[PDB]
Amino acid sequence: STAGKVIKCKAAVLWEEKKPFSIEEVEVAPPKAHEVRIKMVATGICRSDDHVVSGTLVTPLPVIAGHEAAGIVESIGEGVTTVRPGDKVIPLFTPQCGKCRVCKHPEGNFCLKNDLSMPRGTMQDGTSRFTCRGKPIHHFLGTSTFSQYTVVDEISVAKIDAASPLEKVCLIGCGFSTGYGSAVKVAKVTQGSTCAVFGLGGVGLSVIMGCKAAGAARIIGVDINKDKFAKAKEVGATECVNPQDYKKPIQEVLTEMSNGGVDFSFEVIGRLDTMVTALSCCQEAYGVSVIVGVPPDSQNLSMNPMLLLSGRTWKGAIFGGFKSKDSVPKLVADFMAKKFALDPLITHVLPFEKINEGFDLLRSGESIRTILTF
Amino acid sequence: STAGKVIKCKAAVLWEEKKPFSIEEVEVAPPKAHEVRIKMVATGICRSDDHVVSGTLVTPLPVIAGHEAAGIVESIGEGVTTVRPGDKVIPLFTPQCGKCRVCKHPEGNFCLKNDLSMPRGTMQDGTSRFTCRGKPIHHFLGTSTFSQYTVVDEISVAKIDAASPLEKVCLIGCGFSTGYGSAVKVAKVTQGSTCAVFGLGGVGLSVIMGCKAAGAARIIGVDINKDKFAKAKEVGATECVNPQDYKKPIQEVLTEMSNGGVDFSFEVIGRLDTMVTALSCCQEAYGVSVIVGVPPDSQNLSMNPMLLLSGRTWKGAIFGGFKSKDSVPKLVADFMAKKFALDPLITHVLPFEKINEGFDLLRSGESIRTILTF
Ligand SMILES: NC(=O)c1ccc[n+]([C@@H]2O[C@H](COP(=O)([O-])OP(=O)([O-])OC[C@H]3O[C@@H](n4cnc5c(N)[nH+]cnc54)[C@H](O)[C@@H]3O)[C@@H](O)[C@H]2O)c1
Ligand SMILES: NC(=O)c1ccc[n+]([C@@H]2O[C@H](COP(=O)([O-])OP(=O)([O-])OC[C@H]3O[C@@H](n4cnc5c(N)[nH+]cnc54)[C@H](O)[C@@H]3O)[C@@H](O)[C@H]2O)c1
Ligand SMILES: [Zn+2]
Ligand SMILES: [Zn+2]
Ligand SMILES: [Zn+2]
Ligand SMILES: [Zn+2]
Repeated sequence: STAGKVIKCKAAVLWEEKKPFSIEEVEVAPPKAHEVRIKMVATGICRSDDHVVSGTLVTPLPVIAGHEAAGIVESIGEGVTTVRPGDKVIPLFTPQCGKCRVCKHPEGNFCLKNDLSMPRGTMQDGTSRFTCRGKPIHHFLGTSTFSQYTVVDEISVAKIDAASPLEKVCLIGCGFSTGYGSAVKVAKVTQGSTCAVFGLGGVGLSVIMGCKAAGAARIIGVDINKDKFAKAKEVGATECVNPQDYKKPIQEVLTEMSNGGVDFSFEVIGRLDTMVTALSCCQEAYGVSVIVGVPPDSQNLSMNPMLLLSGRTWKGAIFGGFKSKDSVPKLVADFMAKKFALDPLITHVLPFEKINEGFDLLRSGESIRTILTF
Repeated sequence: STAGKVIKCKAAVLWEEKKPFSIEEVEVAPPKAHEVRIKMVATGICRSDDHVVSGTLVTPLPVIAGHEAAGIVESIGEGVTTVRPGDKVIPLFTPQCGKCRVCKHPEGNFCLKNDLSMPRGTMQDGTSRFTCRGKPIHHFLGTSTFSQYTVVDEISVAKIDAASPLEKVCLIGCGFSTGYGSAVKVAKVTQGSTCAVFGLGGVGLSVIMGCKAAGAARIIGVDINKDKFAKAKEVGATECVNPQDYKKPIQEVLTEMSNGGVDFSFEVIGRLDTMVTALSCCQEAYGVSVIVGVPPDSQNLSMNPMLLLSGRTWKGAIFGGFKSKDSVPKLVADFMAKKFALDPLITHVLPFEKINEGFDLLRSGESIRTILTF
């Protein structure tokens, strides 16, 4: 009943940095060629969405944020072949165009069509599908999931199992896949190894899940909020340390605890200092450190390259290294077969209209993931 | 006969930084338990030896430098099982104790018994075998090859083929193995890939040799000294670029030349700026950059961690990642079997007494490797 028509619906519009979202009516244009309009069902609150608010992650404003979500296709534009109306879908904040040199590379996943490296806040065609108060509103990472309806490019959506529980599998759209893949795919954690995970939010807990799935013998969680430790141990941490408890820098503490450095470390916070600490704490000759946290816009870290010359490997990744469109449906299928759990990440459920309370819960340190229901 | 006796011989002593080597008589003590005294036959001039002179690489002075060499065992201390008097040997500036967690790790080679991290300038037992004018003289990297005789710990020497030409295979003691391994073992260059090699000295040429051996389709040499380009092309570079010739930064040039970034880059100079440029020029999603150049003492680089978050891998290595004592004899056997060439690295052959002339050739940009012959 809405195909080819503008939809008026509620969205969470961010007009200004460091302000609450405004829940108000927007106009969502119908999909153009190779575009898909989605009725959203559930969306998670990822710290990266908060980074938009705080100006940590710069993207044009005003904007409809949200990138961790699931919904049901309302309509498809001309030439769409990979989804149909009524399909369950997860928007892909990292696209998979299938054509660029990264998509063709066996390891690569950061498709050249992404809107993360130099955000423009548009559809692929450089325009917006959103109007609010007669004003155009930017997209975010091609997804804009904080809206009852969004429009995405076909390369930014994956069809998932029709029997999927959308209020759970929305986490496959960012935090779970990112953390789990950072361990299993990017780091390639080995059986019997020692891991250190800096930051025990939804993404860091997913890193722990992946380290445990990979057979790590020791998984040391690191957080300045000791309230995070109990859940980290539930999902596989063997021990947790709070840097604030120690006189010495935590890289020295972790090096001593691991009898000369860890096999794999993960920065899952977004601070320059913890990126360098996490590198330093991995064993100097054969250690691997993976950056997962989003750094503050345009800021450089300082480090001694002798940390690398001795043999360390330093890498980072978006979305756990997963080729998004190939991987998301498989991750959903694995979830349905109980190959991993998502409930440990979900601490709070709210209606979409309580989005600002959901961000309050994240900022206070209380929540891991709040799932918003439309 | 010399066994069990002090040897008086000629060595090149560096009494203080930024001075010529002093060629004079030293006393070399006999080897203690698990030590080996070696009559030197040939030693190369590596830029790392010059770093000791320039204060780029800090190690205790006064010192007998030299780490790239080959010679013949004169005598063995009690308990030595791996070499005998008369054997051809290469000193190992990276030891292989076989017992530490690094030596037992499949991918580690920076043995914890090394004297590079935190240089003491002694034997393993914390003492020196060298005196000169009644003063103790430090060792360098457990090797000290700028001497007619040296004493090394057993874990710092490898036996090699008795028919080895020592005036060539001394390069397996540092520059060839470092560069070649950095390509084939550390980076794991792939067939059909595009490589960029920053610095076309003896080590960078050995990186090119490894990239060509691994089947790279394109190998871009980068040097500010265009006199280095002809030999780079002879050993496999498909093209060479001088950053001084361009208005743009060379990372932008190399990204354009490679249609979006190279597969593998190598820093083979020792400058913070070229370490960051080399990382930046590899493809942002799947590129790999290897640091080979020794950085200036205690200086930190500045970089944006978004370079890693998109998917790049950044690593470094000592001695090409080779486990030294296992690898050196095999590299010499491979050379004897014509699997690689060393003559392209050798531009000058001088008597040992002309060490300062050999360093002046390196500093002027006029040599690759000078081999000093005893
Ligand atoms: N690379 C990707 O594709 C990707 C995906 C998803 C999230 N992210 C980023 O990953 C980071 C974590 O996201 P999240 O799990 O949703 O966030 P979160 O829930 O805010 O978790 C971060 C955790 O870090 C802890 N912390 C803060 N400061 C320190 C410190 N100094 N030392 C140790 N712990 C500290 C903090 O207490 C919290 O539990 C954020 O920067 C996100 O933007 C990146
Ligand atoms: N990691 C290891 O185990 C290891 C082993 C051997 C050597 N090294 C280091 O590797 C580096 C190279 O050694 P080498 O080949 O003997 O030295 P080298 O022969 O002096 O070669 C260095 C090359 O870099 C070139 N160069 C200088 N500045 C620039 C610049 N700004 N941009 C481009 N090219 C430039 C220079 O012209 C020369 O051809 C040195 O820092 C050594 O200390 C490290
Ligand atoms: Zn693509
Ligand atoms: Zn996210
Ligand atoms: Zn060892
Ligand atoms: Zn060297």
